[PDB]
Amino acid sequence: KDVVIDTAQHIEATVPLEVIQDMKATYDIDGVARLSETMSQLSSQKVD
Amino acid sequence: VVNGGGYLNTRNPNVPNMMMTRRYTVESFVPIIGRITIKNNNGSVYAR
Repeated sequence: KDVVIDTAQHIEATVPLEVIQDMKATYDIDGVARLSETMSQLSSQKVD
Repeated sequence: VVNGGGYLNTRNPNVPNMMMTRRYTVESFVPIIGRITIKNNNGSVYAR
């Protein structure tokens, strides 16, 4: 019986320059350290 | 300015790019302004 591991769907999140330097300024949001953890939690829930 | 950094160009989107932006605004709180219309200026000093 054969077991294959082929590709899964990628999780993308655009990081523009104007979006990060506004969320860091106004709402004090780390615009990459919050997009990466909401990418990982989406993938880890698609496991379960 | 951003050097490379993933910001693609709009004309030839293959070569590396160097995108530059400049965010600013100019604001008027009270409008203290006057206009001095100068007409017939072609004969300013060389008139007659």
